[PDB]
Amino acid sequence: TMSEIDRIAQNIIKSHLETCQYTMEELHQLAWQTHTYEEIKAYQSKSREALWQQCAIQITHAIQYVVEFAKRITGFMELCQNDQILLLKSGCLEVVLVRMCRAFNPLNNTVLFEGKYGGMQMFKALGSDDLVNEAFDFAKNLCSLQLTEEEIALFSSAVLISPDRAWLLEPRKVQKLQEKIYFALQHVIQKNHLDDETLAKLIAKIPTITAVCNLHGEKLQVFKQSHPDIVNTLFPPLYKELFN
Amino acid sequence: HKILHRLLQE
Ligand SMILES: CC1=C(/C=C/C(C)=C/C=C/C(C)=C/C(=O)O)C(C)(C)CCC1
Repeated sequence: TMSEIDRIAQNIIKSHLETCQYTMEELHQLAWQTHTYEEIKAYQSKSREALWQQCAIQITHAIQYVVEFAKRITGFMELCQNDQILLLKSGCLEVVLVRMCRAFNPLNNTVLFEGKYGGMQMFKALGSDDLVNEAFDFAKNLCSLQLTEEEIALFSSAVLISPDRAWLLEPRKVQKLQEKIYFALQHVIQKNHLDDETLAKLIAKIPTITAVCNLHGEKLQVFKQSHPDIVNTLFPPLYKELFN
Repeated sequence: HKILHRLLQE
């Protein structure tokens, strides 16, 4: 029933419009804003703990918006609460990564961080260039597809509503909603990207999105070894809860 | 997941 597909699509697009940390309008105005050399130096001078704490806050900030995104999606809130929790815990960062592509400049490889765009050298103090490089390469590759806001909305929702997450009690229900989302997205893609493979190319990036996020979890686990106190007493409570 | 649980119901 196209009627249902359309309503589901509109609801997700509406939710996305109302729940990104940065609206398209704000992004357009923040377009030409890269950190100054002094600001970049400042970032590189921060301790590893200090920068990690800053990164943890920014990520948590973005994750909180993904939670709002999910709550405004009718089909999501119809899933039993247990699965809602599982989808969010396993997919919040993946959605943030997809959304991050909206705030990534593929010409000079810079990402919006704390109000301005900065290259990967901005994260030097993390001592995790492999993680950063992987995050940037994905963003750069997703940006090459030139997705519209509607496509990003629908795709980010498909990433979130994944019937493959382990421990789901009612996977089939998640699968059913995700199929309606993918079918909606496939049609939207026709409006833009003439000559595609686009949906298939997007779907093929799913495992990559997950690899970047697992790498994040790994880098974090080691950080917890070196600085346990900073994690349990300084990082945002939600960040600790989701990745510990 | 006390926190995530709280946010979902806020
Ligand atoms: C801290 C940090 C990173 C940046 C995350 C960003 C920049 C998220 C942006 C989210 C947005 C911009 C959300 C929204 O609009 O909803 C990446 C993964 C590069 C590397 C490791 C540490």
